Amino acid sequence: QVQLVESGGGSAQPGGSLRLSCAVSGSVSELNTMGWFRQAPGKQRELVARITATSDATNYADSVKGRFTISRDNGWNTVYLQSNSLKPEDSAVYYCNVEGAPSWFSGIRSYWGQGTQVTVSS
Amino acid sequence: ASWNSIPLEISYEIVGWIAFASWSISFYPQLILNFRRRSVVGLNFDFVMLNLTKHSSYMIYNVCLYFSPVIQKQYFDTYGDKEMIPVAANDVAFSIHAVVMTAVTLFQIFIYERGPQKVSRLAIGIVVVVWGFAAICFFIALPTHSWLWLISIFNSIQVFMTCVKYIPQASIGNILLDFTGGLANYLQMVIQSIDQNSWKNFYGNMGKTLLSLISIFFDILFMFQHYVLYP
Amino acid sequence: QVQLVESGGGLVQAGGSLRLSCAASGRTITPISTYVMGWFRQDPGKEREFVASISWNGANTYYADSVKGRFTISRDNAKNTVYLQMNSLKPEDTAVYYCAADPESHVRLRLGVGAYWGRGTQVTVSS
Repeated sequence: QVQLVESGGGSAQPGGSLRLSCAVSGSVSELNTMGWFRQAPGKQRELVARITATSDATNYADSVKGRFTISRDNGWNTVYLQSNSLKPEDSAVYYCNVEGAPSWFSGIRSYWGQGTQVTVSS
Repeated sequence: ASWNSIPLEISYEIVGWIAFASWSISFYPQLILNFRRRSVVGLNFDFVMLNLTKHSSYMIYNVCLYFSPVIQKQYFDTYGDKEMIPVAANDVAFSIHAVVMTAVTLFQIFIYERGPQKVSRLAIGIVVVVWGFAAICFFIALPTHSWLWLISIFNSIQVFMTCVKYIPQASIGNILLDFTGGLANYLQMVIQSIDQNSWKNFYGNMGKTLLSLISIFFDILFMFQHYVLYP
Repeated sequence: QVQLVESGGGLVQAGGSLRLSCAASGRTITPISTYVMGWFRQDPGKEREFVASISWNGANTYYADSVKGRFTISRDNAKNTVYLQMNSLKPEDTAVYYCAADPESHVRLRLGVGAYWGRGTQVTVSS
């Protein structure tokens, strides 16, 4: 199984910056992706950033491109989200996500933690 | 037994080396990417172990039946002395190459960055049980020198490991390459049977018969799913 | 190891007939009746050249373009013998005729890279 624990967040002013942290615990047969999703109140999930584990490619949502940066430590134990130039629309619960397969027989599984609140307001 | 027709013998050699190439070329893209990355993150560790079991088992059957006059005589004593050995040079070449490639992958898994990857209990359990059974069969066969019986167990083990590869699996270039090698290895056996006027090679090498058909049927099923059934 | 022993060589007039035989024997993992059998010939400083070949089933015969239609190959699997009936002989046909055999490949025997060879039988065609 995989356990993901989110850190960072709270409040920020428009134009400010916050760094998110996700501690990765456990093991799979194959790591597929590591990323961050977010949900604004009463809305749906929105993928913010993702690193493809087979290639190291980083992908971002268009609304956060150039402001947000996903990163990790050498051993794939922690994943970060550097939230810069914060906007009121960035307010949401942020969830760290990991996709990987427990075994060859069970396909890829999606794991996410309980999330951290990020609220941006003047 | 020797070839009767010159064109059928050449056809059998061309389809065999096509089967060798379409199934051996697919080992290099991952191996090159891993060395450049200095990591195995993204590779399924269960699949690497299951494939080492499969490729070593098939390699035992192919190398032994291809090169041992002793095991070849046992084959003749069972299916007929006028029978042609159902293992081609391309089968031997495919097997040795697939073991070396898988062994390089394992060495890369050992030296390179693994991340949070680890072989599952279910995969270790399948491998331990399969290798234990193969060791039971080696000791049963050793006093009576039952080498044809032993390598036929090894060939059935690759058929088991071939089912394990496709059944859970149930982009196009790799499917097309896999399907080509399955059809080319099947057609190779057909050409032999047509020329020799005997289907016994399908029974004497039931491992290749099933390896080819399991591949064809499943690749047809995947092509049917990705293009006809859903998208 | 398989021994191939030719017979029938000798002097013949141009336009005549000569029949060569080759007896195959030796300790083998596969029966010699399942071998490809054939004939090759050689002129002093020249490379050995294909003449005729016959599959173990007896249905596939192959000939060199120069002997096609005059030389007939046949075999007897109860005797392990291969024959070359040479009719319409020409002075150019004067050569040592070698029996050849292969336990598995008709391609290799036709290409001249067959496993077994006889010692040769000199065939002489007068005018």
